[PDB]
Amino acid sequence: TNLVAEPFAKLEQDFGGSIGVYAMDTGSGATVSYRAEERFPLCSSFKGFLAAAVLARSQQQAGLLDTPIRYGKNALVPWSPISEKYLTTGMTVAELSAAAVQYSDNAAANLLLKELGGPAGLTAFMRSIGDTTFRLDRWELELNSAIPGDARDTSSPRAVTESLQKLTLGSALAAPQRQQFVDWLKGNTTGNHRIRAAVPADWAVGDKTGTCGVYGTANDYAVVWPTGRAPIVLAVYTRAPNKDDKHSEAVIAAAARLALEGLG
Ligand SMILES: *C(=O)/C=C/N[C@@H](C(=O)O)[C@](C)(C(=O)OCC(N)=O)[SH](O)O
Repeated sequence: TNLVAEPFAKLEQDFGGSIGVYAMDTGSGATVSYRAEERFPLCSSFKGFLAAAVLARSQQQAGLLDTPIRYGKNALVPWSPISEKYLTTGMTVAELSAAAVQYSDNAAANLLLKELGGPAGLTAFMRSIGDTTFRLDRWELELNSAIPGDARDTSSPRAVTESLQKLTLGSALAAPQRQQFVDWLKGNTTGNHRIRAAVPADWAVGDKTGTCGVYGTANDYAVVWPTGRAPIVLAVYTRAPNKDDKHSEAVIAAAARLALEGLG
Protein backbone atom coordinates (compact mmCIF):
# COMPACT_ATOMS: atom_id res chain seq x y z
CA THR A 1 0.00 0.00 0.00
CA ASN A 2 1.00 3.64 -0.54
CA LEU A 3 -0.26 5.83 2.30
CA VAL A 4 1.59 8.94 1.07
CA ALA A 5 -0.34 8.67 -2.21
CA GLU A 6 -3.83 8.43 -0.73
CA PRO A 7 -4.55 12.21 -0.53
CA PHE A 8 -3.41 12.60 -4.16
CA ALA A 9 -5.72 9.79 -5.29
CA LYS A 10 -8.64 11.42 -3.47
CA LEU A 11 -7.81 14.78 -5.02
CA GLU A 12 -7.67 13.46 -8.61
CA GLN A 13 -10.86 11.46 -8.12
CA ASP A 14 -12.68 14.63 -6.97
CA PHE A 15 -11.13 16.51 -9.92
CA GLY A 16 -12.34 13.85 -12.35
CA GLY A 17 -8.99 13.11 -13.97
CA SER A 18 -5.34 12.35 -13.36
CA ILE A 19 -2.77 14.38 -11.45
CA GLY A 20 0.97 13.88 -11.72
CA VAL A 21 3.36 15.22 -9.09
CA TYR A 22 7.07 15.05 -8.48
CA ALA A 23 8.89 17.13 -5.84
CA MET A 24 12.54 17.04 -4.79
CA ASP A 25 14.15 18.59 -1.72
CA THR A 26 17.61 19.38 -3.10
CA GLY A 27 19.10 19.49 0.43
CA SER A 28 18.12 16.03 1.66
CA GLY A 29 17.24 14.22 -1.55
CA ALA A 30 13.73 13.54 -0.18
CA THR A 31 11.02 13.19 -2.83
CA VAL A 32 7.24 13.03 -3.21
CA SER A 33 5.95 11.10 -6.24
CA TYR A 34 2.44 10.55 -7.64
CA ARG A 35 2.06 9.29 -11.22
CA ALA A 36 5.48 10.91 -11.50
CA GLU A 37 6.60 9.01 -14.58
CA GLU A 38 3.34 9.25 -16.57
CA ARG A 39 3.21 11.54 -19.59
CA PHE A 40 1.19 14.73 -19.51
CA PRO A 41 0.93 17.47 -22.15
CA LEU A 42 3.46 20.25 -21.65
CA CYS A 43 1.12 22.92 -22.97
CA SER A 44 2.74 26.38 -22.56
CA SER A 45 5.10 25.04 -19.89
CA PHE A 46 7.54 24.20 -22.71
CA LYS A 47 8.31 27.94 -22.93
CA GLY A 48 10.44 27.83 -19.77
CA PHE A 49 12.70 25.15 -21.26
CA LEU A 50 12.67 27.13 -24.50
CA ALA A 51 14.12 30.14 -22.70
CA ALA A 52 16.78 27.94 -21.09
CA ALA A 53 17.76 26.56 -24.52
CA VAL A 54 18.09 30.11 -25.84
CA LEU A 55 20.26 31.00 -22.83
CA ALA A 56 22.48 27.99 -23.56
CA ARG A 57 22.91 29.16 -27.16
CA SER A 58 23.66 32.71 -25.91
CA GLN A 59 26.78 31.38 -24.14
CA GLN A 60 28.47 30.64 -27.49
CA GLN A 61 27.07 33.51 -29.56
CA ALA A 62 28.30 36.90 -28.39
CA GLY A 63 25.54 39.43 -27.95
CA LEU A 64 22.77 37.00 -28.93
CA LEU A 65 20.60 37.93 -25.94
CA ASP A 66 21.06 41.62 -26.75
CA THR A 67 20.12 41.23 -30.43
CA PRO A 68 17.00 43.16 -31.53
CA ILE A 69 14.45 41.14 -33.50
CA ARG A 70 12.35 43.35 -35.78
CA TYR A 71 9.43 41.00 -36.43
CA GLY A 72 6.29 41.84 -38.44
CA LYS A 73 2.54 41.29 -37.98
CA ASN A 74 2.86 37.90 -39.65
CA ALA A 75 4.71 36.70 -36.50
CA LEU A 76 1.80 37.60 -34.24
CA VAL A 77 -0.70 34.98 -33.09
CA PRO A 78 -3.40 35.00 -30.41
CA TRP A 79 -2.17 35.65 -26.84
CA SER A 80 0.95 37.61 -27.77
CA PRO A 81 0.37 40.63 -25.53
CA ILE A 82 4.02 41.65 -25.22
CA SER A 83 4.91 41.03 -28.88
CA GLU A 84 1.89 43.07 -30.01
CA LYS A 85 2.83 45.90 -27.61
CA TYR A 86 6.36 46.08 -28.96
CA LEU A 87 5.50 45.39 -32.63
CA THR A 88 6.34 48.95 -33.67
CA THR A 89 9.48 48.81 -31.48
CA GLY A 90 11.06 45.33 -31.91
CA MET A 91 12.32 43.19 -29.00
CA THR A 92 15.69 41.75 -28.01
CA VAL A 93 16.13 37.99 -27.73
CA ALA A 94 16.23 38.46 -23.92
CA GLU A 95 12.97 40.42 -23.98
CA LEU A 96 11.34 37.73 -26.18
CA SER A 97 12.54 35.06 -23.74
CA ALA A 98 11.18 36.94 -20.73
CA ALA A 99 7.85 37.49 -22.54
CA ALA A 100 7.58 33.79 -23.39
CA VAL A 101 8.24 32.83 -19.77
CA GLN A 102 6.41 35.56 -17.85
CA TYR A 103 3.39 36.24 -20.05
CA SER A 104 3.34 32.97 -22.04
CA ASP A 105 3.62 35.15 -25.16
CA ASN A 106 2.97 32.96 -28.20
CA ALA A 107 4.59 35.00 -30.96
CA ALA A 108 7.72 35.32 -28.79
CA ALA A 109 7.80 31.56 -28.24
CA ASN A 110 7.49 30.82 -31.96
CA LEU A 111 10.21 33.36 -32.83
CA LEU A 112 12.55 31.70 -30.35
CA LEU A 113 11.65 28.23 -31.54
CA LYS A 114 12.63 29.35 -35.06
CA GLU A 115 16.02 30.46 -33.72
CA LEU A 116 16.60 27.00 -32.20
CA GLY A 117 15.61 24.94 -35.23
CA GLY A 118 12.02 24.36 -34.19
CA PRO A 119 10.48 21.85 -31.80
CA ALA A 120 13.14 19.33 -32.82
CA GLY A 121 15.87 21.77 -31.82
CA LEU A 122 14.36 22.30 -28.38
CA THR A 123 14.00 18.53 -27.97
CA ALA A 124 17.68 18.12 -28.93
CA PHE A 125 18.64 20.61 -26.25
CA MET A 126 16.67 18.64 -23.65
CA ARG A 127 18.39 15.42 -24.75
CA SER A 128 21.76 17.20 -24.36
CA ILE A 129 21.11 17.76 -20.63
CA GLY A 130 20.08 14.11 -20.16
CA ASP A 131 16.30 14.37 -20.48
CA THR A 132 15.13 11.41 -22.56
CA THR A 133 11.41 11.94 -21.80
CA PHE A 134 10.66 15.48 -23.03
CA ARG A 135 9.39 15.86 -26.56
CA LEU A 136 8.17 18.92 -28.43
CA ASP A 137 6.70 18.11 -31.82
CA ARG A 138 4.57 21.12 -32.84
CA TRP A 139 4.53 24.94 -32.63
CA GLU A 140 2.08 27.40 -31.01
CA LEU A 141 -0.90 27.01 -31.15
CA GLU A 142 -1.15 23.39 -32.39
CA LEU A 143 0.93 21.87 -29.55
CA ASN A 144 -1.92 22.47 -27.10
CA SER A 145 -4.34 19.80 -28.37
CA ALA A 146 -3.79 17.53 -25.32
CA ILE A 147 -5.46 14.51 -26.94
CA PRO A 148 -5.57 11.56 -24.50
CA GLY A 149 -2.96 8.97 -25.42
CA ASP A 150 -1.09 11.28 -27.82
CA ALA A 151 2.61 11.43 -26.84
CA ARG A 152 3.31 14.57 -28.90
CA ASP A 153 4.34 17.61 -26.86
CA THR A 154 4.52 15.73 -23.55
CA SER A 155 6.86 15.02 -20.67
CA SER A 156 6.55 13.53 -17.17
CA PRO A 157 6.47 15.41 -13.84
CA ARG A 158 9.69 13.65 -12.83
CA ALA A 159 11.57 14.53 -16.02
CA VAL A 160 10.32 18.13 -15.86
CA THR A 161 11.55 18.45 -12.27
CA GLU A 162 14.91 16.80 -13.04
CA SER A 163 15.52 19.07 -16.01
CA LEU A 164 14.37 22.14 -14.12
CA GLN A 165 16.82 21.31 -11.33
CA LYS A 166 19.73 20.90 -13.75
CA LEU A 167 18.98 24.24 -15.43
CA THR A 168 18.16 26.41 -12.39
CA LEU A 169 20.41 24.91 -9.71
CA GLY A 170 22.87 22.58 -11.44
CA SER A 171 25.54 23.04 -14.08
CA ALA A 172 23.58 22.67 -17.33
CA LEU A 173 23.89 26.47 -17.92
CA ALA A 174 26.84 28.74 -17.12
CA ALA A 175 26.21 30.67 -13.91
CA PRO A 176 25.11 34.04 -15.39
CA GLN A 177 22.67 32.17 -17.67
CA ARG A 178 21.39 29.98 -14.84
CA GLN A 179 20.69 33.17 -12.87
CA GLN A 180 18.87 34.80 -15.79
CA PHE A 181 16.64 31.75 -16.13
CA VAL A 182 15.84 31.87 -12.42
CA ASP A 183 15.12 35.61 -12.58
CA TRP A 184 12.71 35.12 -15.51
CA LEU A 185 10.87 32.35 -13.66
CA LYS A 186 10.70 34.48 -10.49
CA GLY A 187 9.03 37.28 -12.48
CA ASN A 188 6.32 35.04 -13.94
CA THR A 189 2.88 36.71 -13.88
CA THR A 190 0.62 33.75 -14.76
CA GLY A 191 1.08 31.40 -11.79
CA ASN A 192 -0.39 33.18 -8.76
CA HIS A 193 -3.14 30.58 -8.27
CA ARG A 194 -0.98 27.46 -8.74
CA ILE A 195 2.22 26.43 -6.93
CA ARG A 196 2.63 30.00 -5.61
CA ALA A 197 -0.74 29.67 -3.80
CA ALA A 198 0.66 26.65 -1.89
CA VAL A 199 3.89 28.25 -0.70
CA PRO A 200 4.39 30.27 2.49
CA ALA A 201 4.30 33.95 1.55
CA ASP A 202 7.92 34.62 2.58
CA TRP A 203 9.38 31.94 0.27
CA ALA A 204 10.69 32.94 -3.16
CA VAL A 205 9.19 31.09 -6.16
CA GLY A 206 10.01 30.92 -9.85
CA ASP A 207 7.49 29.05 -12.00
CA LYS A 208 6.12 28.43 -15.47
CA THR A 209 2.48 27.48 -16.14
CA GLY A 210 0.80 25.58 -18.94
CA THR A 211 -2.90 25.57 -19.76
CA CYS A 212 -4.07 23.49 -22.73
CA GLY A 213 -7.50 23.77 -21.08
CA VAL A 214 -9.08 21.04 -23.15
CA TYR A 215 -9.15 17.60 -21.55
CA GLY A 216 -8.80 19.19 -18.13
CA THR A 217 -5.13 19.76 -18.95
CA ALA A 218 -3.03 22.31 -17.08
CA ASN A 219 0.19 22.40 -15.12
CA ASP A 220 2.87 24.35 -13.28
CA TYR A 221 6.49 23.70 -12.38
CA ALA A 222 8.58 25.68 -9.93
CA VAL A 223 11.73 26.18 -7.97
CA VAL A 224 10.89 27.22 -4.42
CA TRP A 225 13.39 28.74 -1.98
CA PRO A 226 12.24 28.16 1.61
CA THR A 227 13.84 31.05 3.53
CA GLY A 228 16.55 29.18 5.46
CA ARG A 229 16.92 26.05 3.42
CA ALA A 230 17.96 24.31 0.21
CA PRO A 231 15.59 24.84 -2.71
CA ILE A 232 12.72 22.54 -3.64
CA VAL A 233 11.93 21.73 -7.27
CA LEU A 234 8.49 20.41 -8.21
CA ALA A 235 6.07 19.79 -11.05
CA VAL A 236 2.29 19.35 -11.00
CA TYR A 237 0.45 18.28 -14.18
CA THR A 238 -3.19 17.37 -14.81
CA ARG A 239 -5.35 15.83 -17.53
CA ALA A 240 -8.85 14.35 -17.81
CA PRO A 241 -10.62 12.02 -20.23
CA ASN A 242 -13.21 14.25 -21.93
CA LYS A 243 -12.58 17.24 -24.25
CA ASP A 244 -14.76 19.66 -22.31
CA ASP A 245 -13.54 18.67 -18.83
CA LYS A 246 -12.34 21.81 -17.10
CA HIS A 247 -8.86 22.26 -15.72
CA SER A 248 -8.55 23.46 -12.12
CA GLU A 249 -5.97 25.80 -10.67
CA ALA A 250 -7.18 24.94 -7.16
CA VAL A 251 -6.37 21.28 -7.76
CA ILE A 252 -2.81 22.20 -8.83
CA ALA A 253 -2.37 24.32 -5.70
CA ALA A 254 -3.78 21.57 -3.49
CA ALA A 255 -1.41 18.98 -5.00
CA ALA A 256 1.54 21.34 -4.51
CA ARG A 257 0.55 21.75 -0.83
CA LEU A 258 0.50 18.02 -0.31
CA ALA A 259 3.92 17.74 -1.98
CA LEU A 260 5.47 20.35 0.32
CA GLU A 261 3.83 18.69 3.35
CA GLY A 262 5.12 15.27 2.31
CA LEU A 263 8.72 16.36 1.85
CA GLY A 264 11.48 15.71 4.26
C1 LIG B 1 -0.20 27.54 -23.04
O1 LIG B 1 -0.50 26.86 -22.07
C2 LIG B 1 -1.22 28.20 -23.91
C3 LIG B 1 -2.38 27.58 -24.08
N1 LIG B 1 -3.49 28.09 -24.90
C4 LIG B 1 -3.15 29.17 -25.84
C5 LIG B 1 -2.26 28.61 -26.97
O2 LIG B 1 -2.70 27.65 -27.63
O3 LIG B 1 -1.11 29.08 -27.07
C6 LIG B 1 -4.46 29.83 -26.33
C7 LIG B 1 -5.07 30.67 -25.20
C8 LIG B 1 -5.50 28.80 -26.86
O4 LIG B 1 -6.60 29.20 -27.26
O5 LIG B 1 -5.28 27.44 -26.90
C9 LIG B 1 -5.08 26.89 -28.25
C10 LIG B 1 -6.32 26.63 -29.11
N2 LIG B 1 -6.16 26.39 -30.42
O6 LIG B 1 -7.43 26.65 -28.56
S1 LIG B 1 -4.16 30.97 -27.71
O7 LIG B 1 -5.27 31.98 -27.78
O8 LIG B 1 -2.87 31.70 -27.49
